[PDB]
Amino acid sequence: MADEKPKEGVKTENNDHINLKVAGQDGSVVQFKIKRHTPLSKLMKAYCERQGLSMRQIRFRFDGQPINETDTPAQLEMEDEDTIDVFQQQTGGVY
Amino acid sequence: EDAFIVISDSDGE
Repeated sequence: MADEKPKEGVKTENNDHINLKVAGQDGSVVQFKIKRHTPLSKLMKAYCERQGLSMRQIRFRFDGQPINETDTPAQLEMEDEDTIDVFQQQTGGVY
Repeated sequence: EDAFIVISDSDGE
């Protein structure tokens, strides 16, 4: 005989997901989908690696401000499907 | 084709 039972209409171990880009000004891009607390640096390390560059040689921005190694889609107050920007730097050389 | 990476941040044995 069948071992059947109805299951209760709650699912407490869910979380929220959000879709973020990381985009360079060479038009180079990665789509990601992360939980609303997941750190943005995990996305920005992987971008920087597939480009081959040192994370040191680059700045990052969103909605008018910098991103830190700990900012989250909660911390920045982000709505879904947005873009993070990446940027180069130009110190040294002949003055 | 590979412009896609999937990421979360809680881990344990």
